[PDB]
Amino acid sequence: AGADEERAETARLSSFIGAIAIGDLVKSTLGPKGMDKILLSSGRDASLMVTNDGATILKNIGVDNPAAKVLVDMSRVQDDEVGDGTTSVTVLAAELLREAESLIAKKIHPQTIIAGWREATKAARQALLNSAVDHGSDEVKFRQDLMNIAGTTLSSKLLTHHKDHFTKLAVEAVLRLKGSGNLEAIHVIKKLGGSLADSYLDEGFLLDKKIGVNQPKRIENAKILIANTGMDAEKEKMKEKVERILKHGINCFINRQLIYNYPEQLFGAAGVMAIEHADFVGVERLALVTGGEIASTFDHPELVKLGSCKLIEEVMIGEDKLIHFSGVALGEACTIVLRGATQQILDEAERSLHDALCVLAQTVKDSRTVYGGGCSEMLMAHAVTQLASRTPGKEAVAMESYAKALRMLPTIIADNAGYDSADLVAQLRAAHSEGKTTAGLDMKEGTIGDMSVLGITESFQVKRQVLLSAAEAAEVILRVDNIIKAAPR
Amino acid sequence: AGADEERAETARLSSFIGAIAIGDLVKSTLGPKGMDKILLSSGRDASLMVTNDGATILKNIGVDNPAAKVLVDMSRVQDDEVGDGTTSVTVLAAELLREAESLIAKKIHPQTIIAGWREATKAARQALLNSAVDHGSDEVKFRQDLMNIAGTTLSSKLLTHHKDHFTKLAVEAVLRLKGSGNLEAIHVIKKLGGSLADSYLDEGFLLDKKIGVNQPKRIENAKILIANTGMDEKVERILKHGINCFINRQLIYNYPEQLFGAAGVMAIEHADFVGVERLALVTGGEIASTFDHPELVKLGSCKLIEEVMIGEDKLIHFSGVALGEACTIVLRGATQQILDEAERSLHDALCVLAQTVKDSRTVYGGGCSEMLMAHAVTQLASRTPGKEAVAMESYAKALRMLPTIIADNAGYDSADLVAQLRAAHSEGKTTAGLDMKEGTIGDMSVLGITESFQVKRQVLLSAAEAAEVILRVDNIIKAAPR
Amino acid sequence: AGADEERAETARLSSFIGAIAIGDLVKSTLGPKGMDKILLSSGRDASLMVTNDGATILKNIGVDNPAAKVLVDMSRVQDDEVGDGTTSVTVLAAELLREAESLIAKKIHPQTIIAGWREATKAARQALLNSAVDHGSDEVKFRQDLMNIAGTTLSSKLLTHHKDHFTKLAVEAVLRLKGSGNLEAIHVIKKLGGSLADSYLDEGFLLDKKIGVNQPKRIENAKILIANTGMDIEHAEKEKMKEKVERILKHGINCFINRQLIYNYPEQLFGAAGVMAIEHADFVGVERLALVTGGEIASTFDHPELVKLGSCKLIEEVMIGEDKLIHFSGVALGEACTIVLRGATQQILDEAERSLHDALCVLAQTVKDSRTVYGGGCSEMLMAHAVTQLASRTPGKEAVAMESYAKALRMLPTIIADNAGYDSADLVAQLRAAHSEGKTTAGLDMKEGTIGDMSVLGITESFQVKRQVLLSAAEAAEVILRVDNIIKAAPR
Repeated sequence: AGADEERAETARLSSFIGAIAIGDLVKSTLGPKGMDKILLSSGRDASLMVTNDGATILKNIGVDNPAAKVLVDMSRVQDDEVGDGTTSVTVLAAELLREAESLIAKKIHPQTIIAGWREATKAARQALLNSAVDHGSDEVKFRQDLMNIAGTTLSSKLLTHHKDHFTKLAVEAVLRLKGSGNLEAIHVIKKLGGSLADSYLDEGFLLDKKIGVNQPKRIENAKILIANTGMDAEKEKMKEKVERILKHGINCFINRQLIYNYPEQLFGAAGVMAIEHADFVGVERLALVTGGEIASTFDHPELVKLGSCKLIEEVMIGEDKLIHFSGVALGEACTIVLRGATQQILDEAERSLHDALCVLAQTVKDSRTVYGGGCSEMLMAHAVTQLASRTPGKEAVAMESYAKALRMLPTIIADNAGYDSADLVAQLRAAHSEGKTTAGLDMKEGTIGDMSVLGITESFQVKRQVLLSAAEAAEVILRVDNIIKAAPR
Repeated sequence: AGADEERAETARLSSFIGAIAIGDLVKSTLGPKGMDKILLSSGRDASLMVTNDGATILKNIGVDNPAAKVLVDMSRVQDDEVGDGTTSVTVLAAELLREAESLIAKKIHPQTIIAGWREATKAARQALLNSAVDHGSDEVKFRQDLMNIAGTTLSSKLLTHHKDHFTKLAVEAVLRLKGSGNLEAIHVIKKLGGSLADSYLDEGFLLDKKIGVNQPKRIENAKILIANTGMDEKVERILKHGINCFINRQLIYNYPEQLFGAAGVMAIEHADFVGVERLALVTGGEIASTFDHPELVKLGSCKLIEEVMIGEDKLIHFSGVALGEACTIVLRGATQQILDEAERSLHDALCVLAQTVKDSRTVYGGGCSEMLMAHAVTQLASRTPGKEAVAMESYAKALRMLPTIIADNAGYDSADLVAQLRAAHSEGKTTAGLDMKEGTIGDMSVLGITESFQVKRQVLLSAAEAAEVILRVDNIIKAAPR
Repeated sequence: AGADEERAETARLSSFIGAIAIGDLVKSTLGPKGMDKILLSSGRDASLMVTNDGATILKNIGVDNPAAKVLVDMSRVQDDEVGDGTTSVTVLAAELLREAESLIAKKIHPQTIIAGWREATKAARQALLNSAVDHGSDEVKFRQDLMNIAGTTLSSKLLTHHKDHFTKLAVEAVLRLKGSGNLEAIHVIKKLGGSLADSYLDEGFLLDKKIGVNQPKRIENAKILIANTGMDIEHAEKEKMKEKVERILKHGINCFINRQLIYNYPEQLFGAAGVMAIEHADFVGVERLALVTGGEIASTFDHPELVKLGSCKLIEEVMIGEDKLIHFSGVALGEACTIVLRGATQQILDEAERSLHDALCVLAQTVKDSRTVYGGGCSEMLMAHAVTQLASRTPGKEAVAMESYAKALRMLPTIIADNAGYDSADLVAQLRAAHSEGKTTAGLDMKEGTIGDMSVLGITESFQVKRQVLLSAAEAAEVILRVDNIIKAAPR
């Protein structure tokens, strides 16, 4: 008959239900002992996908009408900002909705209560001044570079047997990236072949193509040629390419498409390595790296093109054949390569590096971090309980509810571990209350322990953005009472 | 039929439903501007009954199968010990059940949570000590004797125009009681007569019975005779003793009646047993059996027994008891719905402040006690280990509703009230509380409203044990209306 | 949004039902006494098919909605390593699910229980150390080459009267193949027409194709040509003809094998030359054969002489009781050989195809491992006695999960006895007393109805079959229970 209409308490309920459904699935995926989840869907799915990253799975699908997709969409902007470690920001937003049950008892104006969000700003910043944070990584740093936050991101993920080693590698990659440049030229790829190292580092850019079985194994003081057009009377074509080639000393040719067979015989004898159907996206990054070139007709060699002469070679990774470009003069652009166990757990690493590279970039800019494993959450909770009573009252109603929202974070960490959640809460509050910031939830123990020995740390950046953002994501939904007058029909 | 057994959610549900149904009706009653309700029942009641006092209506009727009657039955023992004034204890027990729906999320063991009840006992003792109570009320006292708690008990009642004066009088009655002997021998009745005072204080015991048309009008240096067995030998035993009055708890045979008139002895036909039992303690007692009962077996006090006119109608008074352990109270009323209410109020008044001289401790009224207690209970949950804390912290916000109910009956918006209330209590001023006449927060002490320390200690334990018996135990349930 | 969302208990139920549904049909299959079972379906299913192999029927059809096909698919990779014996891996994986009902009562994180599988690895390798393991195959081996495990694999099979004889033959085949990296070029099929042997051994590799009715009847010291590209105005055609004849002649070419369609013109040429060619030869046959011959490089018609490697002994078309088949033989390599099965002509004949897969993998393993364990469930009861101690030994959560895994082993003795035709209850306790005492040889005797000496029977299971099954069962069960979501992901 018309538009979707909900009034008073019913409008509140739709938002309320969406938050509870998401929280139970996400809880098992938090901190150093999370659970892998496999998802099955019909049509245009073709099977099951398993994601250990909460943000990636929510973005992909809009299962039903109940509002949550827009809230979910927001987490990605956060991902660019800092994004991860462990997924948990979504869970905290969900918790605040449980409170609205006691609100009906309040019975007057729900938006006056919204002052809690005003309060949230005051409560949020008490964690952004208080704690113990850390002494931030000064720059490059020999051993404080990793085996810390990256490991924690990994710990919720099972592959952390071989994988924690990979995580250690990521900081080295960020160090070259470090300073004023921001994020550019990082694409990193993985393979179906297993090796103990499970990762190779490249000075320049990494591809995955071979000229053919024949051709010189290694090229040095290399000249690089990039052609927009394909190589696809015939002898005349052959000759133009060879005469221009020999004078230059051309060491490598890269073409973004199919390549005609005659050129291939020529390149092998000359001592020149060529690449068939190189993807266009890889090529654009390479141009910035080598100083660039103008890609025209076979006239394209000589001065219309600029070449970087350090080291280009093709080596066998272990199973799959790849080609290594390195020693770029520009230095601005670099490439990371990962190896793995070989199943799906490995593809997880594909998921992990994208998340890991950006967080580290923020780590150098922030120069501040906080203890992980929920150590940060309990300390703040002790401080916030005191605050509600102290404020006059309108302020107090609002302030106290926010404070108890912090409490199940310890619970969520412990619950996914496989230990009794209430028991965990009892011991945890006492250690934080005493004054030890290092102490936190230890999932491996089943109780609590020293977070620092683990080396688990969370970026200072994740805590400031979540606190301000959580209030805003929750506030929009709660602030508006009754939604009516819309449907197209 | 017969016995029943209960399953997971349904068992909890039966207890859960009982608490919510009773909370709403009792809710209007609390506070100075509470309102009366009238109930009619299924053929054993005879008519419409209106009771301002929450406890009286619940005791009289066992409406349905759900566990509530045993919870309800307990409130009267509380009344005996102290719990009266305004009904609040039942309300307090009832919202603890709401927390249980939240508790389903708490997937572990509900009984573990139960450990919270003596944690709560710690909370009761945490509450007691941590809250400035009072330092006044030395004994008898010129002005702190009342114009305090009785007035608040009365405040929830409309009568408080002429009636607040009556409440002040109640303390004089306790003043004569203080000493060694306990709380006993208090009886109150009302009469048809208009007066601004609306009461008189009487020294002796009030009774209203007469032997017959003939007999001496007044007896002097009276001896009292009590017989367990009915009249349905007497002169010979009587003359030697010098008996002046005979009291029998039952029907009296006609033949002896002629004898008593000529002798000059006043007898009482069908005297009620409750007055008689008290009397035995009063007169030194007697051994009540068959007609052998006279002389030494019985002891009789002997000041004066006479029939006196009390303003209007004629009444008989027993006074001048040698023992000194028992007394009686008589009230005269203008007549209205609220005067026999004094029956309700005096019974309650006696327990509230007799207790007050014994305690030497009281707390500020008008909800001053509840917000302060709420302020310090929140810290305590955090102070205690965390799973203990989860149960303890839920208890702490429970106290929040009392401030809201006090204000709500006043006529002022509840949201604003909660807000202004907490800031004054948090600051450290115990005297400050909810001033309903203001609609805001004010000085409770100026009002003169104070609560007996026992009402607060006793309510806490009574609520804890009563709440504990629910969540714990199965065997009940509810079905359909009327 | 056709996504399937499963909730805690419901999530177990889909999988729980899938495990129970498959368990009953597979159960009758195990032991010396088994049930044949045939299935009929509408739409591109002309007639009933009989499966004495739990694995074969499960792979062919994905009958219902509930997840189990991937679990089912996995059993075949097992088949490559060891496979057969009797179908027990699926049964054991399913039995673990039934005590999960007990787990709801426990009412804690289900994943905590998962520690039992790690516990299972301990149990899995104690299937080792609890065996004195035969002592010495001695490679090749005179008398105990077979009349052992193959017989057990076939004991459940209906054909055990005549067929136990062909099972015996299978080990001779493995002996030829020694250099025990299981199988290269081992291809055997069932053939029509009866014989007492019900099987024949060919020194070479079989096939089922002919060039044409005309051509020389047979070839000697034959050279083999294999072409990737097909043989597929007249004067232009003749040149194509000439290239093929001019260089074919120098070699002395006796046989040509091409995988795909063959052009008609060369066919006349081959007959006069004295060369036998094969039209549309199957690719799978061709490279295994190539391993046998010495591996050629297949290019364009330049392919003759050296770029082709031809082994020469005897290539001929030989009448085999029935039809008439093409046989390649006398391979120099010796590494790869072919066994040809024959039968009366029974659906049960199709049994041999199953049996073959079963025969090849276990025997190859038996020679490399030089270790094996007693069959008939001897291994299973002994392991069960040890695991009971483990449950009591470990505190709290670990004992509950370890204990449940331990009782799972108890059911296998019951299934072994149940298919026998004897009372299962009596069998279980008598069995436990002999294993507890310390006799590894003692085990379930299905014909006996009671417990007996397994070694006399000759039934033994490869050391690999026991270590891998136990690890595999754990992983198969873990993929479901371990993960509590199963929802969303795919734009639409």
